[PDB]
Amino acid sequence: LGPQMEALGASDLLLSEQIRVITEHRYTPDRLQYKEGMKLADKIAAQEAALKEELKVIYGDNVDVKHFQASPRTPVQQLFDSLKNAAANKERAAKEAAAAASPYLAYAVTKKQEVQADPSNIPFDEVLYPQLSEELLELELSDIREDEIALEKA
Amino acid sequence: IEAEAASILDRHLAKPVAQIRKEQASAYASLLKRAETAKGAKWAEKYLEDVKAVQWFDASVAEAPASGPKVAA
Amino acid sequence: KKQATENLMKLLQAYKDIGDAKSEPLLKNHNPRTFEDRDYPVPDFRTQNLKAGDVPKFFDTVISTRASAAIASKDKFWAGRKTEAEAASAKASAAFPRVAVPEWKKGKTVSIENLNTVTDKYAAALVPKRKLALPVLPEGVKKAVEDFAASVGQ
Amino acid sequence: DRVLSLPAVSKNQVLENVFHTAPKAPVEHLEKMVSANSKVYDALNLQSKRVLIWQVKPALF
Repeated sequence: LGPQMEALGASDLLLSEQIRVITEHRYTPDRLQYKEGMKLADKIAAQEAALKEELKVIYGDNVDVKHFQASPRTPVQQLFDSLKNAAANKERAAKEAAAAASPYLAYAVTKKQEVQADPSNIPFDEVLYPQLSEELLELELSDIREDEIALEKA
Repeated sequence: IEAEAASILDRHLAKPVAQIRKEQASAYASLLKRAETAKGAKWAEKYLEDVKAVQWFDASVAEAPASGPKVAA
Repeated sequence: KKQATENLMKLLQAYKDIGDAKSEPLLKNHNPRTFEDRDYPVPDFRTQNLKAGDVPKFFDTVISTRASAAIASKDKFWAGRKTEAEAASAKASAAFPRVAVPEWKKGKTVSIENLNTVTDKYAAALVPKRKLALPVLPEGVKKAVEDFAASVGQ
Repeated sequence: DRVLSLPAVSKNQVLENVFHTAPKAPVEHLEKMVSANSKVYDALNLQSKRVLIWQVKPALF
């Protein structure tokens, strides 16, 4: 089994670079599923980079994306690390609205910040679209069920 | 002149902003280099004095925008 | 261009209307797994006269043909849905709010008391239409409970 | 032929037929229209520093 000895999310590697070695192990490069697995690894790597960009605002640049991909931040942790950086946001926004080119841009800076500082305004896709996030959950639970259907047939 | 200005504006309003800015900056820089090329001529130094006077107009409106340019009185 | 964008908004409202007439899931019709025939006759590889290295290419053509048929059936569904919504977007309302731009007259000027109102209309659309009321702790309650613990001595 | 019992449409094809277009951010409208209404402010305010009222209706001194 080799790389397949550990689960898809429960390795130490990132999910994209683990999907790469799983696909390299299960399939030979002349396959169709090898190509589709490498394309899926590119998609998951795009998701990892889009998570690192929206996570380095809080936790610095070297952020260890595997902890927040294995277990994403609960809403109370998103709130508690918004408020971890609220004072620097307020001081930086006051420094920007002081050095704005015009009072229009100064009011735009303070309005966009006082909307972007209230932690209730973080758009949670589960609160906004609950029956969409349920289908987003079933989008992975369905293919896990397809794997379990194959293993129950075997 | 109304038809020419409307045609010129409606040709200009179809461009993106970066094309407009680089086209106008290139036209300004070429027409300014044409006046800084020929020296000793009277028209070129009057041209550059007029460019300095437009810069003065912008500066004196910048220092008092609700009253206008500073006129000596 | 304004009429085309308004027709596109009428079309998107008609899509949401006749998609919520059927009350279907959101991701279901974009997922091409749901347009896949899982009761397929599944061609047996022992009749197709394969040599040693010829069986994975047979498996790849069967899988790719079934995936191509699923994607083509998804496209046929979306062409039917587009026809059903383009035929019902013509009979619609088209009473949309306008884009908040600053009100500038012909020879007059624009005031900052209206440009600020326009940015208020911008940042009032940054707050989500349904949000978690994540409570930031107010300072007046925080100092009160800290001193209430200080009177106990903790 | 256990692979032919699996769903033939890949997970990659699901992720590219579901997340097909990059979604429009909510802050893009604020950033773009505020960057343009900054020019609306700067040209047409009477208190803007580089206002266009003295270039258009020049003066009468």
